[PDB]
Amino acid sequence: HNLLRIKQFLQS
Amino acid sequence: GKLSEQLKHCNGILKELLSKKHAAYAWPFYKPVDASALGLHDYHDIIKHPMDLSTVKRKMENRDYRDAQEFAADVRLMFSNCYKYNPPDHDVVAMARKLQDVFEFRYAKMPD
Repeated sequence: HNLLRIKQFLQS
Repeated sequence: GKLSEQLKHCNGILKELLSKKHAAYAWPFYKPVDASALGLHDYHDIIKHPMDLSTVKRKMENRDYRDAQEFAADVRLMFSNCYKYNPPDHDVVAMARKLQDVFEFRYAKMPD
């Protein structure tokens, strides 16, 4: 979607 | 019978996406995301079909699948819910795209 919430998979 | 030909091929394809060969970019789909720990307390709102390869296999193990199309349905639903949640600029969509490629040609080689 536009944003909502992004999965915390930033550099995993 | 114990897994029809189509379903046996599913077992093999699923196994591959689960193999450490793909794990480097398949782990997002191994098991459902730890949404609560991930800070994603809105995960169950966006994801209406939370499915993962382990549950696909689980259901396959229970032989609830009749054909490989039902498998394809469930596995692709997993990649589908990923695209629902994560915007195009995210790791999990890029990993989903790549894993979609392998799975796509796996099913493409699979005769029905």
